[PDB]
Amino acid sequence: AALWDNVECNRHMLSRYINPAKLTPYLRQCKVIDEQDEDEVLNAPMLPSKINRAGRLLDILHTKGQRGYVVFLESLEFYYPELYKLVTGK
Repeated sequence: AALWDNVECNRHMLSRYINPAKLTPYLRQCKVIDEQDEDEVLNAPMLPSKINRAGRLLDILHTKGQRGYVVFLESLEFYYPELYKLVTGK
């Protein structure tokens, strides 16, 4: 609830700048989302606005407990270093 605050207060940058497809293979491999979660994220319409493109992914991760939080953070550390620093305040 408070741990997730780090993601939620940065949800705007995360929702725009994450390309979900880059993250899902690692998230799935770590078992924090499944094939169907990935489907929902990958099959979502490609809109003119990218502002909410990773919105669905975040909302799914929000339901995945501290494991989800920690694995998501490492996925940012791997793939989106500036976003990782944003979330962790470093």
